[PDB]
Amino acid sequence: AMQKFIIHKGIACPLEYANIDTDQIIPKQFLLAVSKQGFGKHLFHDLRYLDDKESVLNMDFNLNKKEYQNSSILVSFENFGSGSSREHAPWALVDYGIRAIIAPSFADIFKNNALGNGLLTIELAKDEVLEIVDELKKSQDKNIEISLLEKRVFFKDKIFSFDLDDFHRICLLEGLDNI
Repeated sequence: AMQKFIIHKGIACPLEYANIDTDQIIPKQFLLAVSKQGFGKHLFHDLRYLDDKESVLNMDFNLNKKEYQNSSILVSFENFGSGSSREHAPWALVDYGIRAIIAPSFADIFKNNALGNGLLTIELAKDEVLEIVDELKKSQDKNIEISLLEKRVFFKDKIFSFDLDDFHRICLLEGLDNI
């Protein structure tokens, strides 16, 4: 299920963990083959909730903080999406409202699934990721802007460039369901 991505500006949230795996993204108890409600409530479950009924927030998890309300971009460390195929991992992220993830690298399988689901995966050099995180945390304004046309990320006055296979890119630009 694809959604168009051309230009997006929104609240970015840094998650300073490496190797965020498919179970951290969405645990196995929620991997319903068919649901009506989406999976966003289960995103980052084990990091996000202190209880077992998804009702008590872990306030040490950045996505729970007021400064990160309405996050639509994530900034994480390497090997994001580690694990075997889990189509639900991109689904939980998109259903929560995440449109793009910036990291130094992505697990190959998750990357392709995410791109298939209109979730833009932006690979930056680790130095550039480290710099983003530092500034994002420090800043009152959490907005990052991303142009998939220019293949650039705009944060404050700094500009980063990124790559993406032309086929994946044109699918995201035209919202074509063909991955």
